[PDB]
Amino acid sequence: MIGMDRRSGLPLSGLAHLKQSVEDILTTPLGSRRMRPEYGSKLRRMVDMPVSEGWKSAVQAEVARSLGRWEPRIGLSAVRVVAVVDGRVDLLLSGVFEG
Amino acid sequence: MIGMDRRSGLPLSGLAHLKQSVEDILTTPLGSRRMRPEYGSKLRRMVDMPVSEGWKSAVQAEVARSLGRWEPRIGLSAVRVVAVVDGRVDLLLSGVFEG
Amino acid sequence: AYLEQLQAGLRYLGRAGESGRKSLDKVVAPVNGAISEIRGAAAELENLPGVSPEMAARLQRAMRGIGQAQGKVNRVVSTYDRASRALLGIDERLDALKVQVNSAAQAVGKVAGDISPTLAGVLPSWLLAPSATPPSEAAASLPHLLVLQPLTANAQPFYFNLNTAAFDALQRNSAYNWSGQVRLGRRPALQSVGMGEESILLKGAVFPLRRQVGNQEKVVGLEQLEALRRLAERREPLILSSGYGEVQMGLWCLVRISENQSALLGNGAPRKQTFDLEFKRYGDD
Amino acid sequence: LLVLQPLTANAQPFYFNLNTAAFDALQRNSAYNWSGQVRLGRRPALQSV
Amino acid sequence: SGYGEVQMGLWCLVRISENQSALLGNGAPRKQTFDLEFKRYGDD
Amino acid sequence: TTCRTADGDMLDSLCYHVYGHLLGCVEATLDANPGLADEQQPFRAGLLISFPDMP
Amino acid sequence: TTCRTADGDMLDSLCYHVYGHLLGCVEATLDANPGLADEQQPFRAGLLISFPDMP
Repeated sequence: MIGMDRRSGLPLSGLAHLKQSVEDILTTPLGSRRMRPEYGSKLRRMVDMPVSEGWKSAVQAEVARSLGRWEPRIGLSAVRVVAVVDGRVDLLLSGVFEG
Repeated sequence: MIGMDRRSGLPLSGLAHLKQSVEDILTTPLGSRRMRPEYGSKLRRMVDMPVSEGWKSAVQAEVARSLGRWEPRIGLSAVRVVAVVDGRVDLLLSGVFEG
Repeated sequence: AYLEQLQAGLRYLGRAGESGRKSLDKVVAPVNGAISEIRGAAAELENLPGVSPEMAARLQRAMRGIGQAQGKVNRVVSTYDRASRALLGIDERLDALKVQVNSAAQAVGKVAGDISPTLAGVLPSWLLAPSATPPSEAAASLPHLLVLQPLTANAQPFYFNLNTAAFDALQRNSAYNWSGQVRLGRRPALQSVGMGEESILLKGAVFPLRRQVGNQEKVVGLEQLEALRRLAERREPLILSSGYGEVQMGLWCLVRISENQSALLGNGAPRKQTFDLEFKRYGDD
Repeated sequence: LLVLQPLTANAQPFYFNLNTAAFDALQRNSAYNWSGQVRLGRRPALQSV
Repeated sequence: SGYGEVQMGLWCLVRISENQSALLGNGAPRKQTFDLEFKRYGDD
Repeated sequence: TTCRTADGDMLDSLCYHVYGHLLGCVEATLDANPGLADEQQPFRAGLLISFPDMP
Repeated sequence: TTCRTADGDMLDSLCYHVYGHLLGCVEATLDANPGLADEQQPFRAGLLISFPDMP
């Protein structure tokens, strides 16, 4: 499938379109889209919550829901905390490719 | 639903009508209404009985019946004795709102 | 002369719709005594400057009553046969009540208009709006064992951990639909005619007096298995979200809940709730 | 412990306690009617009926 | 009930089966192990 | 079923919270509302929508 | 099935205690009773109602 890039307008198809397809899921909140209320992630609700070991398993369980809806060509493997600086947690979104 | 108040005749709708809907259930005895014999509560039969721990569970089981008939927009939570003065027991009728 | 006219006009229609129970002939004379007599006010009220703040609420008290008088006549008349009504000939007469009283109601509305339909049931944009913030279960200090979450995508998910349900067994039946066709002289041929039912069964036990982890001044509740019931009467599939192998399990509709709550308290409160949930894989595209 | 009470609303209710019956077990089965329709080349469709 | 939700629905009674044993002389038991069985009456 | 907005409440979100779906549910709201579509779609804080039944 | 009242027994209560329901059960009692409805509805202590069968 051939789509266009979000910035700079260039049509990119293979796997750069795959990565921006995921980051339109993860950063859109629910109900922000027009006439598509069941689109996006609850990750903005997980913004600025304390990083516990139940916060990690609630992000894995919510990325898997939101990518399971509107990204069928990605099989999610794991989400892991790899570093912590002040506020900035960072997550290695790893997943196999299907489709 | 918009009804009128019992005293002063004023039409009150949202939640003041909800509270007077409950107190028409609790203070009417059974058979006192005209052509509606299965309306009201047996709480007048519970008037001037000794406050045991089985009297409490018989009031919870009878408020839940009488509100279950003619008040579907109220889910009853609990009925608790909170004070005792001479004769005057007083009951915190707590319940969630539905409908 | 409308102060004499309409109040006498409703008096005829009180005889019209009530002296017509088991007869027909007693209806026509008060109806003839009204149509040519409500016209005596529909022509009188053609030119009034809005004479009083009173004296026209009286017209509203009357035209509501004459509006009730059409409903009494036209229902008592409608209980009869049409052939018995056609021989009387008041099918072409009761429509003149729809002409004269409507011309009288338009005449009252020109002199004294109606009150505006005031609004008392105006709510804010909250009472039908879900709290999109995640609950205290999702922020707990326990890794979630399994997660139920529906298709509406804004409803509150159910989190399996030691605070809520905490199953320790996981049956996963998965058939494969191979149909046998018996051939006479040889082995029966097997054909793959589908996929068959794949099911997941969650055993376990909820003890609703063990306090939540770290002694959070809060116990495991009695509500905390009925939340599985409320989430199951949505008639809606659920995404299972584990955390070990594949994380994106499919759509799994919930089929059966059966608790065995025993060791009761005085008010019926158990202190064990051994349940077994039972799912089937919703076959989406 | 539990109270039985009928629809006539004047009949005498039954009270579960240690004086009358006093159950100590409570099975609560609750099915949900999902009907399977077998499709030929794929998983069977489930409908909430 | 008196613990979680108090307003349970309409529940019709379907089966009573007692097992009365350890009898007295006139047939009177001194244990009666029963099992009641309800089904939820589906009102509006 | 008249509802009052805030300064950021929006139409397709509101009638999704009220009805539960959006197939035939926005233009039925815009039908029985005088001058609603003329107002800017990020709504102001004090405009009233009467949501009709059967969208 | 003739019954005798007290000074506070009332008609719709009595034929609910006798019959078990009130759909078509009060006016059938008032039909086969001469001068019952003329008497005041909070009854006196000594008036007799013959409740008919099949209300």
